[PDB]
Amino acid sequence: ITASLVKELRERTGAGMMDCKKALTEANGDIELAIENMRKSGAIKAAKKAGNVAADGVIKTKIDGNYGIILEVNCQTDFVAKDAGFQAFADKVLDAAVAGKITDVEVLKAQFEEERVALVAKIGENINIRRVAALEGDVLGSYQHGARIGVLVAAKGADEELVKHIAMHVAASKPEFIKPEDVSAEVVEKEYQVQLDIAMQSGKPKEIAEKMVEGRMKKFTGEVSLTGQPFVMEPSKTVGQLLKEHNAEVTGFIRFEVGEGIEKVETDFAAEVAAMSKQSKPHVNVGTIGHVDHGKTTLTAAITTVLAKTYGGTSHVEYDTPTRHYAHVDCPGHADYVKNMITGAAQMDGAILVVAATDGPMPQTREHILLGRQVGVPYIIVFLNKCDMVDDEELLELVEMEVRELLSQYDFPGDDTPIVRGSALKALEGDAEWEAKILELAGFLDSYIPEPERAIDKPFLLPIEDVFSISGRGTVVTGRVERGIIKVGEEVEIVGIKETQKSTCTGVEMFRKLLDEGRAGENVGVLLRGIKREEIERGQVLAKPGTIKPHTKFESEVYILSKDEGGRHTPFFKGYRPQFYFRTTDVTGTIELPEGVEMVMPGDNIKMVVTLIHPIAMDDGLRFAIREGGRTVGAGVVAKVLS
Amino acid sequence: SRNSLSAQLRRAANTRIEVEGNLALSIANDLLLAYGQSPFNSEAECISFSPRFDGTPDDFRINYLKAEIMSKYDDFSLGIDTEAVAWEKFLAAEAECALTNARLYRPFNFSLGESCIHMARRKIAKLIGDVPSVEGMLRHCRFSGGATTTNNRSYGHPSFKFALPQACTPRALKYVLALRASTHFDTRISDISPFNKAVTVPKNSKTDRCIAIEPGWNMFFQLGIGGILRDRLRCWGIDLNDQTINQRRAHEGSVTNNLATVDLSAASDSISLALCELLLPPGWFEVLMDLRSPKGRLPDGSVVTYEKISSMGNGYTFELESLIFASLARSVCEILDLDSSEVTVYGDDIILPSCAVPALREVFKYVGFTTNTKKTFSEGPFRESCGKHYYSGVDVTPFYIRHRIVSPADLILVLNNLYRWATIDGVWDPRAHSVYLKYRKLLPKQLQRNTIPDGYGDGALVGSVLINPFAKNRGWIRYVPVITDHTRDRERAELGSYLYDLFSRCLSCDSADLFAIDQLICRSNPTKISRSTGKFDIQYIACSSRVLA
Ligand SMILES: C[C@H](O)COCC(COC[C@@H](C)O)(COC[C@@H](C)O)COC[C@@H](C)O
Repeated sequence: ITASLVKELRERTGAGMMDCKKALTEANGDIELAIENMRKSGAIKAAKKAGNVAADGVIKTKIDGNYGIILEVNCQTDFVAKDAGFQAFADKVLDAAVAGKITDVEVLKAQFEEERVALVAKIGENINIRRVAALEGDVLGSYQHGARIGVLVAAKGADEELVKHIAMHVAASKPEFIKPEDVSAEVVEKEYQVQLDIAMQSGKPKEIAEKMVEGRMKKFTGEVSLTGQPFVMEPSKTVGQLLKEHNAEVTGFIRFEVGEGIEKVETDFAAEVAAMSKQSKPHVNVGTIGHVDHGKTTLTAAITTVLAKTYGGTSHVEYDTPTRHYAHVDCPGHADYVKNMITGAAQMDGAILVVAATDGPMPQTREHILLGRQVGVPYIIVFLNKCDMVDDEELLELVEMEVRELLSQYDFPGDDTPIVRGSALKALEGDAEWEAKILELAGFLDSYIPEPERAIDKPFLLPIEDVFSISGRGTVVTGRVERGIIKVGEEVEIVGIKETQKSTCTGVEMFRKLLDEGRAGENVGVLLRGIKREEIERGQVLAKPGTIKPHTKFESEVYILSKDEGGRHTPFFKGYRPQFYFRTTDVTGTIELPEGVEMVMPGDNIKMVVTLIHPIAMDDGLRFAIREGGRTVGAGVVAKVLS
Repeated sequence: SRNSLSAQLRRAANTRIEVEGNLALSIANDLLLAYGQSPFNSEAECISFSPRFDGTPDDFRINYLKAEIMSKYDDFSLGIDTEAVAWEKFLAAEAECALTNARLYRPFNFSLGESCIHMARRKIAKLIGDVPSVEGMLRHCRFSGGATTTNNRSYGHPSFKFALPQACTPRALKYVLALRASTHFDTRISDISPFNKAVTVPKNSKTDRCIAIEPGWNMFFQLGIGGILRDRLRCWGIDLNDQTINQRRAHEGSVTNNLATVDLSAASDSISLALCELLLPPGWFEVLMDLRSPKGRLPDGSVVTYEKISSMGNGYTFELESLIFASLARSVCEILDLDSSEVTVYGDDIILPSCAVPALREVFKYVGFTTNTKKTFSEGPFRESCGKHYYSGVDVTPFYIRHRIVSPADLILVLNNLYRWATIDGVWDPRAHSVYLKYRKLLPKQLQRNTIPDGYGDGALVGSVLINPFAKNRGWIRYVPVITDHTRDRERAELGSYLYDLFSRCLSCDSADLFAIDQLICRSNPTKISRSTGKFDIQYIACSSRVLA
């Protein structure tokens, strides 16, 4: 049983490293029997994962003429939902449902159970076909809002685009029924006999409560039915009114949303770490990413434990080395991390990719790495976990190399990536040989991730909040020094909104003292030579000359608040025109949506190309808010400067 | 030749509501009739009707609206001189403190009053320390936006307080001088005088309210004291920035009957010099004495030498009375073996266990406060605190018509208050609806249809924004026109504005997501001065419609 042979069975199988070593053992060096043994042992592997909650996955729709299918397939993480192999499975299932008009979920399940088991075998998450449904009508339309929401709509006397718009509406407004009358009339007469008790306790006349409940029940029934809902593309009119205008009729509709009605058992990363932990200067932000079973949480508890033991001391964890303070988050979800990054709730300086050496990279491991690329994480360090459960050291080298090449495929320095070979379990138990690996990993955090740049070390910048003309002295701007240092006698530029102007700092001032300089963090008045008050305005910045430029057009990564986060409750579309808040002021802009995106819902992550009415000092990384009349409804990060 | 909706709306907003008689009274009487209550026979009945604290909540809720709704109407013809009535009370209270000052500075005999003073003195000292700290004064001193002896309302903005030299009392001079020494900017004093200015503002139809307008530098330092007290009171579970605490405790008391709400009959003018000296550490008392105005000038030119420590317009009065009432209420609790954390205060508004009330009344008599038995509730189904009123858990907060209804904006305010009082979740009580629709007809046609959702002010009728023909969705944001006060720009004091800014920025279940986002927004706003002309304008604001069920 050579490492070379195990490798052979690996790329033929996709099964974990040790699974191959083992199966190549009880089958002798016979690769073919090994294939069969593992393929046979798949059933139990899938059976073991079967207890795992799986609330992620995809919705799929497909229309062929007047017959349409909508399908849900689940998994554990959105990383796996994005994976090509998972996607292939679901598309295959979907295609089979359409071709054989299969609407019985059990026939569907039973027909793909072998592939499912084989897919769970190599992906390592509990994957399941959940539900499947079909819809027919004169005209069929569909809308996918990413992977999460699928809609089928059947109509009559309506054209293709009308149906598409209705589907988009259904996706956003979730009607339960078509028309108010359709509401299970017996399910609301109990709620009307429940409601009028509530009302009739004030001692308020019989007639009053009944009459009020009746009126309440009427609009409650309106909002839950298509017909009664404000059309999302024109809220001043209901979908019912829209339909009459087109002499059309909605026949039926189906809305699936991934995970609908499945528990939703949230996780407390920090506490799970502390729990696990018990039974057993520069500030740097890091995060763990990797497969659900590969011990990210165990590793984190081992890190906190060993570092505390050795050095003494947004659900996050904290730990210190002699030279650094670390904040540590987990990255279980792609969309979730992207959103945290955009809003500034989270921001990695480095990532720790956790791979169990017992398996080696999973298929979704590229998705884990691709996330790093997408949010532009500068550095990735690898922790190879469960190394105590691996006998042959040359197999460890096999895994190492697989990881390095994956990293290089996505433009990380695979060949120069620090890779620690450790054991979170063994270190957490107290075996010193393994604790040494934890310390080694912390050594790499210290050495491989550069200390992020301090504001005081950046070129001078002060966002201008107000401008004054002091008789007998001259012009003064006020603000908080955002970065760098401004000294009396130095030249400055006034950047943004207007043509750039130049001036000279003739003084720096606080309420109690005149100063020679202003430094990052400090609130000050900066006196300027020559320039007049009416030549400056809020929204411009003071900067060291040449260090920042004004721009009108940029690419951005944007998060749109959900209703509950106090943002919008309706979607917007192509010509959305809100205010963009940069540092001290709102600026009006227009957006271009990405190719193929037509609707944006509250709670969405989305990239937009923004064009501002006038220029604004900015560079890559500048965060901004999106506003409607002073109310914040979104947040953005400038990703690339354009025109 | 251009009647845009915007011009049409402005024209409508600038008309007068034309009606015979007292419109306010007519609205209230139609409302009573619709609920099956007898109408007000005369203007005199409006202000002298008492409700009965029994019946179903429905019965009580309208009955209480009846007792309150015209309680504060300021345009009756009853010949009541509400200013003279106020000055009468003002002299009486001052005479009251005179007696208190003498009795309290006057020599085994045993007493609840003295015992509570002894206990409160010790507890206040642990809470607030020996003397106001430099750090606290540095953090909390500031100018307000109100009038001072040198600045009338139109010059009330803080920028004008730095721009114009303010007055100060003799004892406050050294504070100003210490301020002056600490900065290169110059701080000017207009005059040194021991007088504040006493005046009346409206309260209800029977009487005005007396207040004082302080010398501006005194105020500047009073606010420092006020700020420090507000911080320290948090250690007694009292948050003077949050009225909802008392509101909830009132509701609770109306259900459990274990909490009492106690109203103090404008005893914000009965806090005697003597009581403060007995309760406060000497370092604090000296400072309070330094910063108060010892004398007042009345509107008629006569002067007063104050027996009370200070009055409503002083920048530490609200906090000082909170401290004083709280400390006494908490000592009464200790004396009775009640938990003193059962005590909450918000200025005049006191909440404590119903069992403590009789003892509290005795202590209050002894320290020169006069408890209003009619507005004190320690049994029965009714409680009231901090603007909220409850009857057996039911919100029965009334609304008030304060002024002659003249313009469409006045009528819209009244109709919107009716809406908020008479709806549940946007659904009308049919009894009130009929009155609402009737009086809505008095509005110019366009303003009858121009609706906004609740929570957007009163520049338009609260209703459904999606049926508003004047609302316009532009770039996926809906904009709605609302009525505003028409204004004209004034020039700001340039140096005064600069000092205000420089002084302010140098004096210094949330999700992590919207917390970092909030950090983005700069909270300072440039000084901008306006004068309102009395006419009305129209402004488009961004609106979100009510959410679906
Ligand atoms: C000079 C200054 O920066 C520090 O103290 C000033 C002062 C602090 O309050 C002390 C308190 C009343 O016990 C008043 O001190 C004057 C006394 C000693 O008569 C007030 O500080 C607030 C200003 C400076 O914004």
